[PDB]
Amino acid sequence: SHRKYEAPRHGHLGFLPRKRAASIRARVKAFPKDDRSKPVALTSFLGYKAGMTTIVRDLDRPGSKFHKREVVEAVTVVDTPPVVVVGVVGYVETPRGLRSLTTVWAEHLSDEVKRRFYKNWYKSKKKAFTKYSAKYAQDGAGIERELARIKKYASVVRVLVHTQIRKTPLAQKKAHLAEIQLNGGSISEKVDWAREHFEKTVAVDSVFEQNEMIDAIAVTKGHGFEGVTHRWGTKKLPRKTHRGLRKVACIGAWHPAHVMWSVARAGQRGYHSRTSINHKIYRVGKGDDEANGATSFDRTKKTITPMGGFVHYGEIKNDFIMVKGCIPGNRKRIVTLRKSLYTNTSRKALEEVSLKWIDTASKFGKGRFQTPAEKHAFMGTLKKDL
Amino acid sequence: ANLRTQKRLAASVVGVGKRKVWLDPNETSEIAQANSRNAIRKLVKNGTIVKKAVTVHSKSRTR
Amino acid sequence: KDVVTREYTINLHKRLHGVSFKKRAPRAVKEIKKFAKLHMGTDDVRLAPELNQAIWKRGVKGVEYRLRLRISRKRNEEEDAKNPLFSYVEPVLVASAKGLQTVVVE
Amino acid sequence: ARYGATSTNPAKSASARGSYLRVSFKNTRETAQAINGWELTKAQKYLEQVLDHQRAIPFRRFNSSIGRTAQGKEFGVTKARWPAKSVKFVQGLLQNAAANAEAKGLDATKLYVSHIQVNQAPKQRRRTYRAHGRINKYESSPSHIELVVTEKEEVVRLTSRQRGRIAAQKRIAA
RNA sequence: UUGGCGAGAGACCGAUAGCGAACAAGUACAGUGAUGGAAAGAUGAAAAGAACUUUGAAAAGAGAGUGAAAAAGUACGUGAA
RNA sequence: GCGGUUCUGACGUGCAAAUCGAUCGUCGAAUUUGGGUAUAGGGGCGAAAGACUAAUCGAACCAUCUAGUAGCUGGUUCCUG
RNA sequence: AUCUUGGUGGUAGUAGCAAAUAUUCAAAUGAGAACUUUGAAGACUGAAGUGGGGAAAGGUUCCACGUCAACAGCAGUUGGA
RNA sequence: UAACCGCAGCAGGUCUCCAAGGUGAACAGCCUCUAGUUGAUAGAAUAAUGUAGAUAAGGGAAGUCGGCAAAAUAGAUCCGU
Ligand SMILES: [K+]
Ligand SMILES: [K+]
Ligand SMILES: [K+]
Ligand SMILES: [K+]
Ligand SMILES: [K+]
Ligand SMILES: [K+]
Ligand SMILES: [K+]
Ligand SMILES: [K+]
Ligand SMILES: [K+]
Ligand SMILES: [K+]
Ligand SMILES: [Mg+2]
Ligand SMILES: [Mg+2]
Ligand SMILES: [Mg+2]
Ligand SMILES: [Mg+2]
Ligand SMILES: [Mg+2]
Ligand SMILES: [Mg+2]
Ligand SMILES: [Mg+2]
Ligand SMILES: [Mg+2]
Ligand SMILES: [Mg+2]
Ligand SMILES: [Mg+2]
Ligand SMILES: [Mg+2]
Ligand SMILES: [Mg+2]
Ligand SMILES: [Mg+2]
Ligand SMILES: [Mg+2]
Ligand SMILES: [Mg+2]
Ligand SMILES: [Mg+2]
Ligand SMILES: [Mg+2]
Ligand SMILES: [Mg+2]
Ligand SMILES: [Mg+2]
Ligand SMILES: [Mg+2]
Ligand SMILES: [Mg+2]
Ligand SMILES: [Mg+2]
Ligand SMILES: [Mg+2]
Ligand SMILES: [Mg+2]
Ligand SMILES: [Mg+2]
Ligand SMILES: [Mg+2]
Ligand SMILES: [Mg+2]
Ligand SMILES: [Mg+2]
Ligand SMILES: [Mg+2]
Ligand SMILES: [Mg+2]
Ligand SMILES: [Mg+2]
Ligand SMILES: [Mg+2]
Ligand SMILES: [Mg+2]
Ligand SMILES: [Mg+2]
Ligand SMILES: [Mg+2]
Ligand SMILES: [Mg+2]
Repeated sequence: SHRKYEAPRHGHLGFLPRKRAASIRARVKAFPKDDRSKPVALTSFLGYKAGMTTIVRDLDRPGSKFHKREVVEAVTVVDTPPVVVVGVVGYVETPRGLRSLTTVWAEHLSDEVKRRFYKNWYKSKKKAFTKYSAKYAQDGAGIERELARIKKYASVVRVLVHTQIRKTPLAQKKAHLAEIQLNGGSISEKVDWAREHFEKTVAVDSVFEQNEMIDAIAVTKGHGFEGVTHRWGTKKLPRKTHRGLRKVACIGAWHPAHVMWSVARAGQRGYHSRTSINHKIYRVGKGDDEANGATSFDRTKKTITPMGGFVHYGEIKNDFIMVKGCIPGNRKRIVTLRKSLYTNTSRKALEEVSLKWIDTASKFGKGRFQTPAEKHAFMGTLKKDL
Repeated sequence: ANLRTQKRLAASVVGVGKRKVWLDPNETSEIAQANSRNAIRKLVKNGTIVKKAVTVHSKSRTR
Repeated sequence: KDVVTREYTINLHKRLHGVSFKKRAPRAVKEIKKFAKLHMGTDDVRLAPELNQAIWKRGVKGVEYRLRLRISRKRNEEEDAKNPLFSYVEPVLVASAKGLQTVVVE
Repeated sequence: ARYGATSTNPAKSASARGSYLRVSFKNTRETAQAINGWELTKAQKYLEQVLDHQRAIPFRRFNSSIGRTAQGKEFGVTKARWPAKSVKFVQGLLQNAAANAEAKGLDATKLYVSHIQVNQAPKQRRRTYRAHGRINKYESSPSHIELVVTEKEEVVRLTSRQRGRIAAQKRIAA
């Protein structure tokens, strides 16, 4: 008989199966539509989630009760040192979908990248690309022919880049390698661009700008095997329930005589791939800048690193991206930032953002001071200082 | 060795509980030979077996 | 690998973080054995009874945060044991375990 | 005497057996299969490593609802274990067989385990007490084990028509 | 004349049969008690029941031996499923 | 100490053929209890529930009459013609 | 024949061996020590006791020497074996 | 909580004597001395679901057959009933 009262189902059947993602680096599954009039450019970039902090700015939203008033907003800082370009892949359209025709690699790969081709680096003889590099000997006609292939046949071109994980505070030495699609220009212009950046770096300021909406693609924080109550949000059963109460009481009718795929069950929670869209960029930070935590209103020379370091992360000595709100993944996780797939023309999307103040107190407790100097002024002299 | 008997007899001869007899761990061979209450009596005389002191319960704080 | 003696501080606080109370002092014993194996490479670790007293001084859940230990790698002279060397761990009678570096002893 | 089916030369073989051993049959069968066919020195080292939890015995038949382990990977399995009581009994038998081979004067460097076989011995019966005044069996499942180490060592009918063809063929080739 | 004693027999049963009981059986064991009440035969002609050697802490193994046979080793004829 | 209300808690192939925990009733008498002693099966005993009478009660247990009767259920053993 | 007696599987190396706060270090013994003995330490019963005696009941369980096949649902050199 | 009964070395049951210090009304609970014990398969890890024990912003029985469970109250002195 019909369920006595209606309610929406628990959870979304578009995110099944709730399983452990296949890699720790989430795949970009769609790149922006290519406009071949524009100059050649990366459509995405790699970074590492540092942490979150807090911002003040004035709101420019006519008609809002908070128009021209200060709001405080959470932000996420992604540590984005420059990516090195180390190769090109040409894809060709087929009636079975895109297929990679050939890859060409740079002559010289760093040990950051070479490490990605080994499970036991320390014991290896380190032979990766040793015969390949010798293709570049003579003029290197072998490379020239493979590039000519790409120019002749390819319908889309992607560059292989790697992170410079050495520049981060992370314990890992093995860089992450990823294909990023080149938009803009002809196929020939794209493969030239790629050729003229082999071994060169690409800086986040080339890709992103202040106020641009971007998408964050990352594997979500893991939580291991989870019960139905927290994994799906089902209602806890009454206190009088024999045999436990964090459960679904009825897992099906008698017919179909099968448990249906749509019923909530216990299993893996977290470590899923996710693509969150429309995160506005509030700051593209320079690493060299000693005042990258300062603003026009707050002229205090300071970096974005909060007192104590970002908890479980470290300093931020590199270029960075500051994005409104939160993104998938935990501190230290590789993250792919992607250009918007569409042209948003909301008033929310078009707002030009100017930060009054960036919080930089310690996140390892109830931090009261923005800088060491601020602390020393308020406290005065202590016994250790003497 | 198994001195379980020696500890029982020592308690009886010294007139204290088994929890207060101390059997010298360096003199296990000699103690193992003490089958009789006489034998145990000699061992107590030459300090191979000793009566441990009572654990103190002071009445100092009470007073 | 030679005969050596060194004095070490073990941080027991960080190693017993979160351990069940009835298992703190027993776990401290195993943690000291593991630490001797790290530093001396010897599977056979012997703890002096006096060290055992030091670990258990404040009962089963009152293990000191830092202990100073003298660890002596010594030649095993017993028939034909599996390991030719063993470590002996003994306490260092000191006021405070704080502020000390590893040092060698002659 | 009288072992299971064997196919080796008895002159180049030594044998050992143990009967009514109070050790799990299901565990020893798996242990025995783990070394069947191995060079004898290799089998001894491996059995030492199993006692040290460095390598495992793969459990191929009697393995329902055991646990999974990375030490299974060298043998292609997920389910492996370290049955110490089985391992000890089997090492006693390999020691006995090696000695027996030395006494016959076989070459210890070329010995391999050519036959190993564990059989179920008669059960040993205790009882367990269950709810509501019931009694059930609580039996041991002992083993017979036996092994043998061995030195390694390294008209045409044709119809008249076919005959005629063969002749014609050679008359042309020449 | 289904008891007792002494005899002779059988187209009877052949160790889950025949008396409950071929055997230290009205036994062991159960029950407060009246009562209830089993299982359990077969090395070989003869113990000739394996000296001695070797591996093992030992049980045992491997040899050697006894025997017509250990494809008879007392966990003993045959030895099914 | 004696009891056994509620959780309709634990357990529910148990620690247990009635237990465990918490909560609870009573706690100087129509009180609790050891031993001795009396009452025995259409009988006893019952501040009464058909309760209790050796894990047995709207008629105990044991043996015998007894292989009790069954218009009812189940089974009923080789081949071919 | 939910047949009778006996034997044997799959289930399965699975359920499980989680109440009563708690163990640790060294030496000895020994083929072998989480479990034996001694010593050191840490704890508990907390005198309406896990202490010291008895009644019913048991019947040698007491004590020593030897000693581990079985039994003490892990072990065992220990034991009410 | 292993000598008795309960199929057993079973968290059950089974009559009684002796009885220290502190806190406190107290043979309550908690801590200790004399005496006794340190038994009860262990090691590693710390998912879900449990069992036992807890805490919770704002609201305060809207939950449910039903305030079931839990919380709140709590000793003593004075007042006031
Ligand atoms: K319904
Ligand atoms: K399993
Ligand atoms: K009979
Ligand atoms: K025969
Ligand atoms: K009548
Ligand atoms: K009766
Ligand atoms: K009658
Ligand atoms: K009829
Ligand atoms: K009885
Ligand atoms: K209500
Ligand atoms: Mg409806
Ligand atoms: Mg949520
Ligand atoms: Mg219920
Ligand atoms: Mg924080
Ligand atoms: Mg914790
Ligand atoms: Mg399965
Ligand atoms: Mg049971
Ligand atoms: Mg019973
Ligand atoms: Mg008969
Ligand atoms: Mg014959
Ligand atoms: Mg036979
Ligand atoms: Mg068959
Ligand atoms: Mg109760
Ligand atoms: Mg209930
Ligand atoms: Mg259950
Ligand atoms: Mg009625
Ligand atoms: Mg009839
Ligand atoms: Mg009848
Ligand atoms: Mg299990
Ligand atoms: Mg249980
Ligand atoms: Mg123990
Ligand atoms: Mg207590
Ligand atoms: Mg106490
Ligand atoms: Mg005795
Ligand atoms: Mg046992
Ligand atoms: Mg045993
Ligand atoms: Mg009994
Ligand atoms: Mg009992
Ligand atoms: Mg007083
Ligand atoms: Mg316990
Ligand atoms: Mg609340
Ligand atoms: Mg509140
Ligand atoms: Mg209120
Ligand atoms: Mg209501
Ligand atoms: Mg309602
Ligand atoms: Mg209530």
